[PDB]
Amino acid sequence: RIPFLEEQVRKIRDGGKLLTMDIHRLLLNEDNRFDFVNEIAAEAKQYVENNRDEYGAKKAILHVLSNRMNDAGVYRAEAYMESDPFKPGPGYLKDEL
Amino acid sequence: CIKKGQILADGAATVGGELALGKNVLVAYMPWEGYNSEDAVLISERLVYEDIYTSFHIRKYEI
Amino acid sequence: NLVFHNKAINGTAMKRLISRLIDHFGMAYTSHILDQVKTLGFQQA
Repeated sequence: RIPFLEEQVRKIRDGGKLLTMDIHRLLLNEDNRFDFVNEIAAEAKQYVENNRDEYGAKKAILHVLSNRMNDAGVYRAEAYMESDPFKPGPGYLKDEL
Repeated sequence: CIKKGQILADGAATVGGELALGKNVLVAYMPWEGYNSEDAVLISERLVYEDIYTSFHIRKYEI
Repeated sequence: NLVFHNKAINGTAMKRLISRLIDHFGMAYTSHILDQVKTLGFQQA
């Protein structure tokens, strides 16, 4: 185990790079990319048609993708959504320079 | 006393009878954390709070 | 598993390496490697 990799790992998860890695795994199972884009789009539509009000800050496309990964054994949060543990209070915004 | 042709008042962008379109500032030429990549400049806040580069702009709207 | 280089890196050499890394590890890994090398380059400069 390399000794000091902690920050980089926190950041990869926090940044949203996890999603990028996932898209790649999933495309390693497919001959046509174009078809996979069409399959994911259809699933998202079914999800929004069935429960409309859940979505809006939770995005359907993200939900379809997280669900695929969790089925195959990698724990991912639902819709790749993470809270800010340290926000000062309501109505406060982080400056992500 | 004034002789004909001598200056009485100065206009904008002119000081003491010469054209003055800019200011003189302390500068260094070096790389800084990527803020200067390609052609970009990093500047101090002094310029903002001492008003070195402030300009007035007037527009007209008519009916 | 990488080579240890004891001679200088110029632009031709970086293109060859990015190419070689894309083939061995794939585009996802290479993107992270690239962001990290950028930071090191800006800092040293």
